[PDB]
Amino acid sequence: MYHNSSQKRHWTFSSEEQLARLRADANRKFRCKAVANGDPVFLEPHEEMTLCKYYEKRLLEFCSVFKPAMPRSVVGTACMYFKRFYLNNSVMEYHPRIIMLTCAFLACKVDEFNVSSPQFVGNLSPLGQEKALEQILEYELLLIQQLNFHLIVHNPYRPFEGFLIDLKTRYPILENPEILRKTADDFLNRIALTDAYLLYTPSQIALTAILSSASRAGITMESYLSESLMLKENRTCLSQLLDIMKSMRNLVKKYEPPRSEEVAVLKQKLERCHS
Amino acid sequence: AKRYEKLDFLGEGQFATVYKARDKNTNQIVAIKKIKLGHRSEAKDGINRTALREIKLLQELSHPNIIGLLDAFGHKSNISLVFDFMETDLEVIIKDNSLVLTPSHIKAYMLMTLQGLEYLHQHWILHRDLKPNNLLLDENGVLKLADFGLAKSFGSPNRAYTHQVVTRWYRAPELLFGARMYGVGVDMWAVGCILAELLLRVPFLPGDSDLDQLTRIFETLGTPTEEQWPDMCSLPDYVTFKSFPGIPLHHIFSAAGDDLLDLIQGLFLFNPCARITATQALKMKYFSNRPGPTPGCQLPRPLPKKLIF
Amino acid sequence: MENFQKVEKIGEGTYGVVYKARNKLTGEVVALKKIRLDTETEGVPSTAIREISLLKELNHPNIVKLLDVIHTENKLYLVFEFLHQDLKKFMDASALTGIPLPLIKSYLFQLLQGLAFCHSHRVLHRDLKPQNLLINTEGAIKLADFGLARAFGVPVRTYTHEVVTLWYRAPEILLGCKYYSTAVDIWSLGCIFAEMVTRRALFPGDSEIDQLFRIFRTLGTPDEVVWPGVTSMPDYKPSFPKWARQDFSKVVPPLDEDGRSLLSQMLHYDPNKRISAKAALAHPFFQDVTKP
Amino acid sequence: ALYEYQPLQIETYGPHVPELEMLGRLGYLNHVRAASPQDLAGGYTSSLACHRALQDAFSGLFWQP
Amino acid sequence: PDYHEDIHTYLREMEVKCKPKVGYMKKQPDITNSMRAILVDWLVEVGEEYKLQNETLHLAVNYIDRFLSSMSVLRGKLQLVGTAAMLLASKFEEIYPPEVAEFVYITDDTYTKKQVLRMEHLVLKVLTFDLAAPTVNQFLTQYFLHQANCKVESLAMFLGELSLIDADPYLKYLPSVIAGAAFHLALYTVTGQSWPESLIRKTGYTLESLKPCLMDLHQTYLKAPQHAQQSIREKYKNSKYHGVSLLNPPETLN
Repeated sequence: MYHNSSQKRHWTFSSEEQLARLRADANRKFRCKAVANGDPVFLEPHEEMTLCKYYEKRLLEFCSVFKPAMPRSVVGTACMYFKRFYLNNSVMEYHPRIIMLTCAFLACKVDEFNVSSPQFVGNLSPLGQEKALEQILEYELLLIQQLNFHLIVHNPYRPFEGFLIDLKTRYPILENPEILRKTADDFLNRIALTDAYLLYTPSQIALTAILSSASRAGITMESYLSESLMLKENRTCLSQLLDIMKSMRNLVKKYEPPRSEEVAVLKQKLERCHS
Repeated sequence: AKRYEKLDFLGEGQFATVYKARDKNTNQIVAIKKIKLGHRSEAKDGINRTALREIKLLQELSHPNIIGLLDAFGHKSNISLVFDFMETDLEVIIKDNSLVLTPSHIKAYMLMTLQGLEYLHQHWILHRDLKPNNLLLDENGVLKLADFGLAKSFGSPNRAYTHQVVTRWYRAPELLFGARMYGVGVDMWAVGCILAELLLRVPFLPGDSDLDQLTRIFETLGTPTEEQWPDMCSLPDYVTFKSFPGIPLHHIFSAAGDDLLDLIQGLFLFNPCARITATQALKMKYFSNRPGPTPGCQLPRPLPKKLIF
Repeated sequence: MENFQKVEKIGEGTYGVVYKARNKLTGEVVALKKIRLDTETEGVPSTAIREISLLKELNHPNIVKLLDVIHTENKLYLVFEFLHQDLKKFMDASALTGIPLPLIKSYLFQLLQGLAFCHSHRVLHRDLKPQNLLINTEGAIKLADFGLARAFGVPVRTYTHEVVTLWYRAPEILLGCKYYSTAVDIWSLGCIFAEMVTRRALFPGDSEIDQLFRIFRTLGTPDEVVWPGVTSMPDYKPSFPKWARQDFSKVVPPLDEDGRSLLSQMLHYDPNKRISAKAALAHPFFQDVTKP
Repeated sequence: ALYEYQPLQIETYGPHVPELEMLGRLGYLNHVRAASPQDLAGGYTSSLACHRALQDAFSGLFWQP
Repeated sequence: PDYHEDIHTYLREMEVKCKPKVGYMKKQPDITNSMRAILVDWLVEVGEEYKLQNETLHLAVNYIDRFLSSMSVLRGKLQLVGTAAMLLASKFEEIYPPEVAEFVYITDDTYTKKQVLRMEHLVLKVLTFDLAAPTVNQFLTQYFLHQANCKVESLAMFLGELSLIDADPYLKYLPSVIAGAAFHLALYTVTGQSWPESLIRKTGYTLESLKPCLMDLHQTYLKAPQHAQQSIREKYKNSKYHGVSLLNPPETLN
């Protein structure tokens, strides 16, 4: 369960400033190591963040076309592994393509989505396929180590379903909660692009998506929080809940997708770095 | 890595090699399991799935009666898991005829097993591999469930369940009939079997095949009808058996009291929904009755002719 | 001991670690199985004793060669000729295109010759599965992994713990027969033949009961006519569902008439009526065999 | 010293979840997929899925890092 | 089966290579035939105690004979050799061998477990892992297919086991010849028939060729009640072996 999980204990950070500090530390550490081995080729932390965003989108598009069809939990786990791994490491030390392939491999193994190695590499020239399998096998344990052996990832999909059941049962003011589903799902996807997975609990994310979809439709469910969730007894908790949801919404608002030409330039820079 | 000094050998097997080591930082004795690569056919699977299962499940649990994963280092080829060092298990105590299992000892062992299991099932995890040699013990007489290599989370309607059943001596009848969806009953049945072992020092139902295991179960407890198992015939591997009458429970366990008999009957109910749960088992009058469980410190600790030429 | 240089670690089974290694004095690459005699409270494992003792006598082109045995106070080394991959990996790789029919016929011919040599030397392999059949680059296939092998100069009892995996288990074993015979190897070979032809396991059961029911669904539930004495077997139940045999025109579509007849003889319910290895070698299915 | 049962007291940092035995009483089971007879034979009920979904929905809702 | 003749031919070929050296007893400076007889009798008793098969006992005796044919052993280490041979035979033949602890216990802790393991290693080194030895039991099993009287089978097994006690007259005969002579003796005792023609064409053994071992086995049968070792007869007194030990040997053999 989430309330006593390793994700809550070690992988939920107070603010975006902590995340920026960790990523800057990883970048500076790699720069120091490279200069100790023996200047305009190193990537600034924001460029690394842009490259990580692009490769997360690439991993999403890889998982969407996977055969047999990947469940949503496996994709969420892989994306969380990607974010966690590059929180403490630098792209110029490990290529994000191999890293995201390894993240998907590890997620499939962890989430009990049984596929053999040949099936996994078939979703990618055969020679490149065996090379990719070799690199994935090489990087699996490094990825596990950089995750501190915290492998179970809690996703917002089951909390979303639970919220829908609760709304259908105890909220007759809303006629048919099912119409809230599709739009909310879209919002969830937007949440997955931002940094909110490392800052909020899955239940908070699911509730934010649901209430944002409801507000887009012109329905207000302030009573659902105040009455159904019994929050009128503790007004302070309701206040923090609204502030958390507003912070998530602002985080989605401020998100800027990677630009194609900038991504190409930075891809050339990173390829030179790994060369 | 390089912070452990191997200083013994504890056992080997198909999956892992266990030795006993020193932490060299806190100077505490630990147990290290090296995970073997298996057959050469399984040389391109990466890290073993059983090891990943154990790591991921044990990193999210913390209870006095569940084995603790202290560390999980690994060379890029071989991965090793570090657990607390436990001196024995329940199988050794059961098979050792020098020591006597008083009722208080049995109550203590059952109580710790059930407390660990209740904590486990509260987190939506099934052990699925309960047997006496998986209930470890230490010098202080603290029982801990171990060997989480078959454990899986339940509750989600996804049918990811792919066999991986316990040794057939403790397998629940619904698993012998091939159920794909199940709940806590599969653990509870095994608990009952373990209890029976503690009451007889021998395996309760020692079948040599799945059909023979079902035959032994139905001979000992009676062939279930549709009243006591409403949907039994819908299971994929269902086989019709003779209508065995069954042996009364007080005949099998002659020394057991009435409360113990009620607990055993609850643990061995054929209907998996009516079979008692760990929380319900802990509330039964057996545990709150006199005598109380033995304190952990007081638990017991383990032709011919010469030829002259 | 010092004559071999360990190239890499290939596998790690129940008792020994397998390395790919090189012979320094000759340069040939071998598979070195190391069993540490220390840490054993019983001495040499009985499986290793049986494997070495039986494999010393089995000198055939289609059986893996035990080149040398190095015995030390605390270690025991077995040297095998090295073959790069097994037939299971080959079938996985050659899926979606299919193994050519001449290659399948040649592989079955070689496997039958090896098994006949094993059986004429009163040896029961007991573990015939694709993972234990090793192929080389020259088009040859060899029986390997004689860890479960037994000599049947006297009849061999059946052990629950030591037995082939589910998919290639013979029905007499599934019904609880007391003694092994040579026909279990023939059943496994027939299952592997069908798997090679159709690119999937013939009987991919999940449990013992499921495997038995899959066999019954494909070949028909047996009775005392097709399999005399079946109703007296320990695990036979009168209430088994009575399915009807489906003709081999659909279980193995690509196979021809001779191949279907051979597969049907290999898949006989009655162990006594099941075809033998050499009688299978004399089948008209193998009139035109050539190694590709 | 006799044993006395004490329920597990794990803080969930969220709204209270109704007990499993009551789920069909308050009508939650009206909005989950019905269990097949095969599932009931195995011991799997729709109440399990409903309780799991509710517990995951209400877990850590009031928590702040 | 169609491999049955091939198996018999292979056994006939392999009994030559696994045949112990003849006359090794007088090359042993310490131990003699009487000590060997006591050891084999104790082995029979041990096999009874742990419910081992007769094939295991035959294999153990063969390993002892082969081991003593190239190594010299003090009279205090003979029982250790027997224990290691029995453990090796159990590992090769039994479905699961008894633990080494049971073996060291059955000799009232005369030797340590380490000694037993080291001597087992030494025996394996001496034999070069050649443990699949044809025995009298295997040839008797092969011959029994040409009959079907259970009393005859039990008596032939009893005579084959009796042939193990004495090393002086029987170590010069191959196991096939001993098995054939025992089968003939059992047939004559119970049914009164002779060596069947099918067995003559299968093995190539006539009555004349089996004659020497035949009179040796008959003399052994006659003097069995007075023999100092009796655990074999006590073994075959049970109804499981149809109680053929307390039968009446033929006073003449023609």
